[PDB]
Amino acid sequence: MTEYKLVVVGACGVGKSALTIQLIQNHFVDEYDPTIEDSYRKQVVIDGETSLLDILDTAGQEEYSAMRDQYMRTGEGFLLVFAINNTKSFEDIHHYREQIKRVKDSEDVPMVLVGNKSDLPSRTVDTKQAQDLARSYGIPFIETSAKTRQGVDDAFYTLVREIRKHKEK
Ligand SMILES: *CCC(=O)N1CCN(c2ncnc3c(F)c(-c4c(O)cccc4F)c(Cl)cc23)CC1
Ligand SMILES: Nc1nc2c(ncn2[C@@H]2O[C@H](COP(=O)(O)OP(=O)(O)O)[C@@H](O)[C@H]2O)c(=O)[nH]1
Ligand SMILES: [Ca+2]
Ligand SMILES: [Ca+2]
Ligand SMILES: [Ca+2]
Ligand SMILES: [Ca+2]
Repeated sequence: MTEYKLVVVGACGVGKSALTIQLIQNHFVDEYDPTIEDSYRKQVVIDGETSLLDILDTAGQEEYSAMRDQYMRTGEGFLLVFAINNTKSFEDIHHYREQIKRVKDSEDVPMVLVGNKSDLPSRTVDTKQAQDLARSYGIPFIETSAKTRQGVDDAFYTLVREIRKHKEK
């Protein structure tokens, strides 16, 4: 009854593919081709309404392309993924947000900030610092583990709720 294009972004190694493959195939990948980009589909009921999700798992290279702009423009909501043990990945979030804003030609784009790898003890990004970032962006923040599945469905489903909220703006 409604289709949603979701796009998963963030630095290399943060767990984009792991999170996506957990959601879709219900297993954790220890190693997955670091540059392949593909889309996945899945149907989910969220708040009583059937959602047909088309999920783009981004990767590729550190480069601009008009082709990438074109697929990114199709996205209706974005997961901004960092790893909680990788401060550089957190620092990179700003860039991803900016580039989304660019291609969507909009400051108000449905997004969720995702702190992945929450199962690891060696955290270098505080929950508070993320929460404050997400506050400044006006978006939710969810901590996930693709390894244990903690928060995986929540991250994706919260993004759909964000998209729904926006489509009524
Ligand atoms: C390990 C491979 C990997 O996961 N990645 C490769 C580097 N990526 C990446 N690097 C820099 N900038 C990126 C970027 F700006 C976008 C982006 C564009 O170009 C337009 C609109 C919205 C965007 F997020 C993307 Cl998709 C990837 C970028 C990805 C991570
Ligand atoms: N411990 C832990 N490792 C993870 C988690 N998510 C991803 N990884 C690992 O981190 C590495 C990169 O994951 P991947 O999904 O390929 O990252 P991507 O480059 O963002 O697509 C892999 O070794 C994964 O097994 C997580 O939640 N916990
Ligand atoms: Ca990947
Ligand atoms: Ca404009
Ligand atoms: Ca601005
Ligand atoms: Ca908002």
